[PDB]
Amino acid sequence: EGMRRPTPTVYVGRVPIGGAHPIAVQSMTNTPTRDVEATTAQVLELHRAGSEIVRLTVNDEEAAKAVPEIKRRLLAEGVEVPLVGDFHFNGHLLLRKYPKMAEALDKFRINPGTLGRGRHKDEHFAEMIRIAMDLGKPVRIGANWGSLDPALLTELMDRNASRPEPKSAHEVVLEALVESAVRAYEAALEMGLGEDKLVLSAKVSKARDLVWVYRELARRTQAPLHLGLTEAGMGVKGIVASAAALAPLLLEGIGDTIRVSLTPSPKEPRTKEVEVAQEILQALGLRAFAPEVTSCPGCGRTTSTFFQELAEEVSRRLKERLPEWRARYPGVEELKVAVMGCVVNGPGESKHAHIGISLPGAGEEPKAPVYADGKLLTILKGEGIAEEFLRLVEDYVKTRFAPKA
Amino acid sequence: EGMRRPTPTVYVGRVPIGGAHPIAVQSMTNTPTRDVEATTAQVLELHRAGSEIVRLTVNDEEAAKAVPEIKRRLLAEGVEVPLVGDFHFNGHLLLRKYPKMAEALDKFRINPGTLGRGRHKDEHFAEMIRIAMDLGKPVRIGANWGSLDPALLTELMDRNASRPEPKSAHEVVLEALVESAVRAYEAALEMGLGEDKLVLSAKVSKARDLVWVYRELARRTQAPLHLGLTEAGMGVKGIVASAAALAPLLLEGIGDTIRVSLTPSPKEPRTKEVEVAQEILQALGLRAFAPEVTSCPGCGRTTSTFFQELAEEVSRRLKERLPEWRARYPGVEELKVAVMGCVVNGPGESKHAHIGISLPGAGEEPKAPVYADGKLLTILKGEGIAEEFLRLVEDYVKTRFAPKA
Ligand SMILES: C[C@@]1(CO)OP(=O)(O)OP(=O)(O)OC[C@H]1O
Ligand SMILES: C[C@@]1(CO)OP(=O)(O)OP(=O)(O)OC[C@H]1O
Ligand code: SF4
Ligand code: SF4
Ligand SMILES: [Cl-]
Ligand SMILES: [Cl-]
Ligand SMILES: [Cl-]
Ligand SMILES: [Cl-]
Ligand SMILES: [K+]
Ligand SMILES: [K+]
Repeated sequence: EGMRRPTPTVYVGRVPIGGAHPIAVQSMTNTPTRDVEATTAQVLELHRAGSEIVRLTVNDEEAAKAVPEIKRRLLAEGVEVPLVGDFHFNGHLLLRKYPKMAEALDKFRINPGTLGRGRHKDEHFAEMIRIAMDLGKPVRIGANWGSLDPALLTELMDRNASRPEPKSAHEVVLEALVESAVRAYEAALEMGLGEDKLVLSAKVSKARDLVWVYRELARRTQAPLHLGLTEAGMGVKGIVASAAALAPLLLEGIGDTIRVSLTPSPKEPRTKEVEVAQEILQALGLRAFAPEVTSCPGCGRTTSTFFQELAEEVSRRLKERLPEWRARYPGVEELKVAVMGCVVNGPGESKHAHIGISLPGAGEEPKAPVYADGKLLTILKGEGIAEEFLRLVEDYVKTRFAPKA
Repeated sequence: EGMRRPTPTVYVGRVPIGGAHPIAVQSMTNTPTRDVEATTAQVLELHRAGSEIVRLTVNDEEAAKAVPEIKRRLLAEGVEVPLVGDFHFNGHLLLRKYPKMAEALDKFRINPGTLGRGRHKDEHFAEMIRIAMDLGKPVRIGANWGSLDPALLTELMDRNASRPEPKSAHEVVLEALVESAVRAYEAALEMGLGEDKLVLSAKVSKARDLVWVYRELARRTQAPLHLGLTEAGMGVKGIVASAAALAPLLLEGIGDTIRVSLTPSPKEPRTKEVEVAQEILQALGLRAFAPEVTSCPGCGRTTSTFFQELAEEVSRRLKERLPEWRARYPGVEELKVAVMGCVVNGPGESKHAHIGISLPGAGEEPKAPVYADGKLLTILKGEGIAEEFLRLVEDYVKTRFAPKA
């Protein structure tokens, strides 16, 4: 905001993807697809966490047979989340053999590096595109440098070698990835697949490379782009790498749906990737999913236990109130609340939030000004400052986000 | 890498900051500075975690008296980490009254919005600059939009109003922040402070604004820049916002030292901010601090418990081996290890790492190829695949990062 790269709109089920539409969050299950109970449950969990589209692997016949049942069960729950089928090597076979699965999916993902080789590859690709066209389904053509077509790389390495100034092998691999996606995009369009039925991706695992790749894809094609840093890994590394890779592109207006490719720790839920995706988009002002807290790090000017506990309590309370607030108070997802440690940046940061509190740091009288809408609202003192503040936030929301219209 | 914005070199103690030098990680204590034992311990903890420079608040007389003792104790431990003193409102008084503190610090931080007002402000600023010059200390002039000089904003709001096409109030606040830093920079230089003694910052709490601000600062000044998203907040939000704000600038070559402004949860250590800072710089290929793991998210094609546990074990083992490895094997900090869930992207991603393993996913024979230096090394099978792989990684490191020269 802004400006978005303009693109045609591609509907993935009821969710529109493209330049005129909010950037969508999506995620992918990790249960065996043949396990209908486990996969249905996880799709629900991911959707409830904020995944607007959910992808599942459709890797073998047993998975393919399961898809119509999963979709049936989701619909029985009144949940219309679009499902993307992830196909590799035998997608043409499964789509051919299981038309009920083909119809149940809301989008097909093809990888131009896992279609086979030679004219087998061309025919496999054409069959899947033909099936999509016949059913009116959209397709993501998704290249990944982990599965890059070796024949194409060879072609480009030779082209490069003849150049007056040849590029490194690494630059050529990135070129080939882009070329793999662009050639398949152009082929699909030439076969009759609509511009309203084509999404592209070309993922790599390092941020700097990803920025290069998606700038090229954005320039060379008109399609909405599925953006993600592939194989981002574990823990803080996976979170940081993902945000670092996506933000430069998103700030330039590139990307129409995102997925965060975290490796879960055994103890953490699959939904973490959805939480990260939401935070990336909200950090950049591109979506508003829920209220957020701006808080200083705290330093020697404030008492650490009190301040850290206050900031945590405020974050926890906003999370708890949200289901009620969403129902009563349109627009509350945009709420910004500040919790600040001392007079140095307290009042100023608080006056930039919708409502904020500045605690007394060292050398200050034990009172805590509260600011709302850019000016002083009141001053709190004594015990229970946390609870008094949260009541003020509650009152603030009731008034600022009152419905009607 | 690249290209860095060129800047003169500013030494903060023994650490050089500037375009010719690696981007430094720093952090700030949150213990009361007057508490010598607590603050000395935390500086050590932050330095041991990777903080190359450490800042502490010097907020009152009791803090000021403590600084020489903290520095003495650090030196007794053989630890030469540079200390930055953070001054607000009374910095001129503390530096005047406690020359031993002024000498003990390796850098002074001034905030042009916490100097006072009117010609008092000018004189306070001049006194601190004069003290730095006399002691040969460098200075960070650090503006923060949480403490923006109201007189300057008023000046610019009037300038804006007279324009043919006035900007929003928000754009003007950002303009004023930049102007506050630039005017103080130019004043300091005019007083005789060397270009080798001046670092600048101008922090705001939203990523998109920060990118704007630092692009302006980079254009209008020649100083090395201390880059950070101020008041980033808690949890995943704080991590993501910080990475999203910094990466666009770092990829453009802007920024010579960084600090990540996380609010700690009560149960998490202050060192988390250092871990995040390291991951941002390493994600962008600007520093190498330690080996890292590239791993897929896992999906229905692989068994989740086995794969997630393997990837975790590998990450844990690299962390455990690092102290030994650093001593024996120069350059090992650059090691990239892949752990992949199935044949779709396993081999290709693994061939982009120094060494990687591709597990058997569904429909594959129960064996696991290992790749090193871009080609197949061997194939593992049976129980104990994790341990066999880690021995191969150990052997790989011994050979690829052998010393000598
Ligand atoms: C499932 C895979 C298969 O190509 O999907 P992509 O969209 O290429 O990338 P990502 O979302 O990182 O998931 C892992 C990949 O293996
Ligand atoms: C300590 C403060 C004081 O201005 O320092 P800055 O460098 O402005 O910003 P940050 O590093 O986010 O720390 C919090 C600020 O209050
Ligand atoms: S606002 Fe005050 S307490 Fe918070 S980090 Fe800044 S100086 Fe320290
Ligand atoms: S590499 Fe295989 S197991 Fe890992 S996410 Fe990709 S398809 Fe799934
Ligand atoms: Cl997805
Ligand atoms: Cl999981
Ligand atoms: Cl710092
Ligand atoms: Cl802490
Ligand atoms: K898990
Ligand atoms: K803590």
